[PDB]
Amino acid sequence: FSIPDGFKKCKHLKNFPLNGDNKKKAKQQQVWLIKFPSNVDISKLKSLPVDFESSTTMTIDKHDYKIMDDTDIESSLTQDNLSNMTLLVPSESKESLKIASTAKDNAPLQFDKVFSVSETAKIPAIDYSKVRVP
Amino acid sequence: YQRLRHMVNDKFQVRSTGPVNSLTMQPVKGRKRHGGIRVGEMERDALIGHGTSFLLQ
Amino acid sequence: VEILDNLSNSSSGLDFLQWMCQIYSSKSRFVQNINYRSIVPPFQTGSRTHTAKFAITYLWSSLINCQKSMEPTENDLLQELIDKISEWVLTPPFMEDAEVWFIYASCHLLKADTLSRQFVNDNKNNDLIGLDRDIKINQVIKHIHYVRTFLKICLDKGGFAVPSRLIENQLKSFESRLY
Amino acid sequence: NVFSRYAISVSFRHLDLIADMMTRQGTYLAFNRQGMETSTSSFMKMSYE
Amino acid sequence: SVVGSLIFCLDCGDLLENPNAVLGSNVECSQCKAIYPKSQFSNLKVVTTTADDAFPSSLRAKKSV
Amino acid sequence: SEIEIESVQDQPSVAVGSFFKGFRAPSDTTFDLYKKKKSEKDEFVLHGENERLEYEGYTDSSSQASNQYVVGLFNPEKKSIQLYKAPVLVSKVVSKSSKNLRGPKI
Amino acid sequence: VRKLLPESWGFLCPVHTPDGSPCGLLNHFAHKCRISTQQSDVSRIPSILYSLGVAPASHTFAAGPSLCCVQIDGKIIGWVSHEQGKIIADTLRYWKVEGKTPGLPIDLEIGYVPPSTRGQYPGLYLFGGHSRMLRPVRYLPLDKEDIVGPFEQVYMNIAVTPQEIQNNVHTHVEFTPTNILSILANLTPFSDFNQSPRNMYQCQMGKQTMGTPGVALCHRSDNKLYRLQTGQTPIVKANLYDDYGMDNFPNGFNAVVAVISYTGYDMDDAMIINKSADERGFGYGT
Amino acid sequence: MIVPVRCFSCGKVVGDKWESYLNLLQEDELDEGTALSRLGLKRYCCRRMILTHVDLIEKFLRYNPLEKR
Amino acid sequence: KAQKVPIPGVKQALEKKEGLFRKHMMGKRVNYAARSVISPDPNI
Amino acid sequence: SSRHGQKGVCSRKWPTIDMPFSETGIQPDIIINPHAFPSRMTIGMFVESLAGKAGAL
Amino acid sequence: RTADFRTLERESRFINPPKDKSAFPLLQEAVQPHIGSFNALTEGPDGGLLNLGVKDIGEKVIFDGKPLNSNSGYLGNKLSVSVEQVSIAKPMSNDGVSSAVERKVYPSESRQRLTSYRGKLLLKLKWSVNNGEENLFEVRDCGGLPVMLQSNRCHLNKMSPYELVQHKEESDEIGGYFIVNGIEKLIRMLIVQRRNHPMAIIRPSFANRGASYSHYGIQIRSVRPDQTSQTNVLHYLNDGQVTFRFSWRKNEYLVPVVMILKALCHTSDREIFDGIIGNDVKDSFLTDRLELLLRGFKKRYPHLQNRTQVLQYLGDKFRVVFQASPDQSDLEVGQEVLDRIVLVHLGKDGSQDKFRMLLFMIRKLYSLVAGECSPDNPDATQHQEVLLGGFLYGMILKEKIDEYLQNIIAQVRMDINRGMAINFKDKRYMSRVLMRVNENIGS
Amino acid sequence: LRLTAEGNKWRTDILKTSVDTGREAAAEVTNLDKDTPADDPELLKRLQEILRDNNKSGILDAVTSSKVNAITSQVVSKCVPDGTMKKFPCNSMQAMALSGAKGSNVNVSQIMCLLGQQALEGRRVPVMVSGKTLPSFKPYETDAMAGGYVKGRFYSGIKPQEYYFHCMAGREGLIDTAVKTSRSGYLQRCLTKQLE
RNA sequence: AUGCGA
Ligand SMILES: [Zn+2]
Ligand SMILES: [Zn+2]
Repeated sequence: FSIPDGFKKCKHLKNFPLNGDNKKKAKQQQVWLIKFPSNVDISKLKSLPVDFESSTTMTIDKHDYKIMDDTDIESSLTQDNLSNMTLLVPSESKESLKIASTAKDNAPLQFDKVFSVSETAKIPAIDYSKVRVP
Repeated sequence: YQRLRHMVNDKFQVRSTGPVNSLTMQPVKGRKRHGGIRVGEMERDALIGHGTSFLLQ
Repeated sequence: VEILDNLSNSSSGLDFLQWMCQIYSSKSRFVQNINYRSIVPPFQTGSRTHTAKFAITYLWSSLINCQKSMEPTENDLLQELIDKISEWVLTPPFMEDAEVWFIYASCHLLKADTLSRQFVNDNKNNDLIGLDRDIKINQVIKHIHYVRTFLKICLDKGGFAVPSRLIENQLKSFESRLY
Repeated sequence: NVFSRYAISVSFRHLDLIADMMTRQGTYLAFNRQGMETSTSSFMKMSYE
Repeated sequence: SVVGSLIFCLDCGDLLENPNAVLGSNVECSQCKAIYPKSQFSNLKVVTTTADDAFPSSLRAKKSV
Repeated sequence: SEIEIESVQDQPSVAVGSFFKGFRAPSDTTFDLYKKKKSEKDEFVLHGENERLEYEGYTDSSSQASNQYVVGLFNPEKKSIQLYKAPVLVSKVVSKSSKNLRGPKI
Repeated sequence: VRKLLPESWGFLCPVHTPDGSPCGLLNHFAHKCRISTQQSDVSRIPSILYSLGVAPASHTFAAGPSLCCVQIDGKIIGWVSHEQGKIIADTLRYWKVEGKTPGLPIDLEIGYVPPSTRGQYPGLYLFGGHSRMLRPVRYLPLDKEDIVGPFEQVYMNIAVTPQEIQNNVHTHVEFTPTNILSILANLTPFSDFNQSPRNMYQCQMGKQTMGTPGVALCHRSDNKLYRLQTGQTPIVKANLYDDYGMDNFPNGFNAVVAVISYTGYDMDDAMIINKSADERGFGYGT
Repeated sequence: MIVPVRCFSCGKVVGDKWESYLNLLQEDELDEGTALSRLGLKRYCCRRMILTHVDLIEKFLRYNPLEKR
Repeated sequence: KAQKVPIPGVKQALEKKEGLFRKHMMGKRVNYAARSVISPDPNI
Repeated sequence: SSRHGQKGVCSRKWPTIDMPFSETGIQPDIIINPHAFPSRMTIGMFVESLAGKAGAL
Repeated sequence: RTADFRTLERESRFINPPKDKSAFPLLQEAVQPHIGSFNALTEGPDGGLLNLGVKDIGEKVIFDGKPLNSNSGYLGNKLSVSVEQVSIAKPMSNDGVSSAVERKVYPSESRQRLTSYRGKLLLKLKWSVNNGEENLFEVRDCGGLPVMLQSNRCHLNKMSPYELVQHKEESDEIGGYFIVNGIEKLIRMLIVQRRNHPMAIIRPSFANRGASYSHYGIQIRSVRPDQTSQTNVLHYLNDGQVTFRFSWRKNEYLVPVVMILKALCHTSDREIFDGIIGNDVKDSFLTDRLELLLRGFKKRYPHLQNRTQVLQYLGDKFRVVFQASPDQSDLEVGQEVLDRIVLVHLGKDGSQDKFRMLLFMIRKLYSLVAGECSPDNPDATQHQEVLLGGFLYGMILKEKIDEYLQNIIAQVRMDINRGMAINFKDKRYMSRVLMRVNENIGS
Repeated sequence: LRLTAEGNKWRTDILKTSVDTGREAAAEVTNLDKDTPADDPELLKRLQEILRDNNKSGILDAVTSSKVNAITSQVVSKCVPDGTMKKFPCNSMQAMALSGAKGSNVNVSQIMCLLGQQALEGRRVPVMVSGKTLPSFKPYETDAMAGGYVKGRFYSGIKPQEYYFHCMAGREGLIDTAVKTSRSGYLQRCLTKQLE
């Protein structure tokens, strides 16, 4: 196969310390998903107000932002594994991705926290005293 | 005030004699054909209403 | 036509050229068949394939008649030539390709330069424009984008006439002036 | 009742006759073509529907 | 996978033939080759309800005030 | 209360993939990664095979240009995230049975 | 079908309607309604929505009335919360009234449908395509023109004049309430002073009036023309009478009218003309 | 079509007062009311005649087919 | 009863909606008749 | 008809001497029966009368 | 001083009409919805609406009946045909035929002569032989197309008022109408369902379709870039079955929606379930109706294991009616059908997007059936758009060019069934057949 | 056509009471406490439930109608020849209505007092699915006017929100008037053939 | 039949 007369094989991957500080239900590690407009430079961040849990408003290059945190879609207090947002873990630059897990239980894990950066906008209120002239 | 184009005043028509349809021998229709106004079904009914059967005939 | 170019007095081969165009459109598609033995010459005839060459010379002489003493409402000529070539729009002329499309673009490319001059020297005319943003830059970028469409369709449709490399370099070094 | 709803006066002679014609056969003989069938004038049948 | 009273092929996602109707003590996918509950045994149940609309009545109107 | 960012990793390593609700695949299933270096970026396509089926996944190009995904692993005790850019690929799985066809006509 | 609906406010004229069979069938556009003849800038909207937090339809991979569907021209691009649905609708309208987002044509129609108990099915339906009926309204937060279409109008609070603006409610106001009338309905002076059906018969008469059809009549060959020679400009007129130049084609004349029963030949619908005036050319026509 | 000779309502000859009337609106930069007062149109029938007039004949006149153009 | 807009036969001529009976028999055009817009007049 | 959809035929061409004359020395151009307004409620036409009168004066 | 007379302004404008721009810009802007629409058939994106239409009608293929004596079976050469470009020219008249300098024709002449105001309609015909072994272009003149006044194709579109008067016109001529045989006609605008958007409708005709039909259904009126539309209906059968309605050759056809779903993209049933119910996995009403749908489809077609087989079934069942035969396989006929019927508003290669929209329509339909959402109103202006006359014009043109090529194909078929005298490569034959069909589309 | 200064005092002052009337009726049909705030969330949910039911909506129209029509009757009974600027043996409009030359006391009240409640097919103004009867009205506005009750009168004009409704009544009137004769011709003929 | 006066 090795299709798309526009693709190259992979040659460079990176180890994932999945278990160097993991312990089964003992290390409170997390994996997060965040959506970033291309307009932001992720490498130019320093910390993340995800700790606001909900009030994760954020200001990036004097631009005001909101960091959407959602339980839905994958932390629902309703079903076991409500996601197909599959994690594909590598190993080496010469090996293909792997299905995420926490032991050899053939079960896909979920992201502890899912965040989404949404650019806020002023949409300033109407100054009634100016508009409502009699 | 504006004068409406429908001067139906000018649209008056009278026929005391004129052409006839070949399949009926009855007055043709239309002002321009000097046709004759129609006695419709209801006007017939009304003439019977009055009892004026010699007027209806 | 030359006698009227050499005749510094009365007439612009143009008139005579535009009189010919109407006197030899012959928008009829034909050729071959009978013994063309008094009208052979691809120097009279055409319209329905066979490009006439006095009609191509009429457009070429007309763009050169537009250039002289422009950028050195009685104007119109570079528009008159945009609408006289448009009355065409494929049939026999564009229906046929080249010079037709090409000099159309060339008349169009000249109309883009004049508008960069009339909004060029030392940022447009001079110190800036403030003059309501740049409605004039947008009118010119629309054109520059269009003319690149006419030069491209003239290439695509088999047109060997155009040395694309030079015209693209000129147009980019010119778009620059517009910055 | 139908006319009274619109506060229209209609002499009972009219309605009462009409009803008598609807019962001419001892039934609820409507006025459409179906009821017309049993009347005896053939041209009247021809000239309705 | 089982949802409600549907159970999908785990490998292919096909709504595999219902375990209750198989002619074997096994279930296999028509898209995949997986063998029934074998690993685990479904007990398909659904708590179906009325739409709370089909049954208009004066008493339902007495439930609204 | 805001979480600090410890480290960011910018080059391809981990990926994320949408699948049917129930996807689990063999204990060993392998995921072929590909790379495209177009203009200034790179488009990724995933491909895998199993004993019956074969799964191939690719990026929603119109959303890639308008959104970019980042994943990190945070420690509460170290307050540190290893940030990872991962392409999300909607991958579909075809089987060997999905490779049969009829005649060219009736 | 003939029932006049409130959706038509600003789109069809409530008084320009024929009388007869067509009543309700032959609607008439308002004098300020516009029709899209092109489509534009659909290409950048996915990018901006994604920036605003729309989850791409491949990744949400979930659907329901419990969630807002973002669609552009009927191309479903993503899903969001209904709360984020409305925030997007409003911030999008802000970027429309602004001039900074060229991927955002002023004439974009932004269909927000909020969640409603047994209401219209929620979603954010944007539209940019052709044949949309579009009308201007004044967007108050930027005090600038905004184009609204009939779909989005249902859920938009448009004050009819600035003094009736309710706090925290009307987001726009009509430029002029005459924008809801068709042309002929605007030409009628004090049209808000007559019983409605008389205004609609007014449209039928003024539309049936012998007037000046043109001035190129020596170069037409109509099967019939009616040309009033003595044409005048009403003393009482709408200013739209000038703005449409109907004075080029005067259709009537200013007459001295006595509202008087006096002669006994003017009953019900019959009126009398002055003899000397008629002899002097009053309403004279060819 | 062209300024009527007389006021329909009254009978007063008015056709003479058009051109001077237009002059009075041009030359003196007067207002229509005062111009009509100086022309003697002291009745509103005469008033409306000239005030409301629509001299469409000038617009007709450009269509004269008997001269090259 | 045959097998676009085939010339009508005698059944269509005689009925079709109203028919020859209704359109040329139960009512006809008549001679010695006129039609005009009516105008009031109190002195007659 | 006026601009108010109050249409009527001209019943007669009244001699000017027979018209009513105002103390301004005029006799009307058109006379419209008042009895039309109570059903139609064309009060806009009344307002147009008073506005056209002001506007001529 | 509130509505004062513009009196001097008028007399100045009457005596000396504008030489640069008419006043009353609303007056021209009022018919803008007509004129602009007609301009969209000749100018705009790609080439204008009419050229997009001719790019979408594609080709009409015909095989000289395979002969060559595999020669026969594998077609006796392919004869690709098509229409590349469509040009419209401003009205011209040359007298005494060829050799009569042409003159630009102005409307006043069409009126005085009491005749139509026609523009020569030309279209670049592509005669493709053996799929490309030999390409033939010919622009054929298709008679006079009636042109809209002040359109991008009438001489008066760009005339200043002064010039317009110099051309014997009303200094303000709005145009937008057609002079046909001297009588001025315009195309009446029509209110049609708003395009491209699913409108939830309850209609008793849906019950009139037959047994197991409910009232509920979804109607989306997809219109192509070229503005031709194709309405698609979903019906909820009382039995839980969902049927897809469409119209072809003005005939109706019903297909199970699960077929068009498995046909659009390769997918699992669990992918359709996730597309429909999503996180809503708890609606026994919806879970169970969906079980009826999927289990029933698996019941009917147990052998349709993959999308390809499905496409083959659609091609197999519609090849008799899409007239693609003597060339296409059931897979090709199937795919072209999908592209030609299902959510055409999303366009070719929108097959995943058409997939998402189709799942959204089934889900909305179940929301209508359950009653969790109100029904929409076909007659509310909310749910309506306006077919502009000019677009109707463009549609009828697109269909007529389809007929013109269909007539070529018919002519070749008749010739091959009575003579087969000549091969598709001869140019003489091109002229011979081409001169034997009626090409007067202008009339 | 004019009223006295007194006649305008009574007319405006009585029309001052309908402002409560609109919601008061909405809370009666909703079956919620008196003076219930115009913005109670329960009020809005009950009223959306009401919009979704055609019969419940009919009751809401009928009660609101009876009450505002009580306001009409009040206004006319007060202002009538009791407030006209000139009376009978001189007021021609009254003369024509009261003599029955032309008009009715209804017309005279529509010119001199108020138009009152527009109605369609037997009930109040149609409502859009957003809960708004016109763009300018917030959803479920409890104002009588937003339902179509016109307080303006022909002598002083009607606001555009009211002109858009009076256009409704005028149209639906023209529809019934223009269609009834086609269904009454066959009523004549079907028995006219028989009893002739 | 399409539009329209009554
Ligand atoms: Zn399987
Ligand atoms: Zn006078």
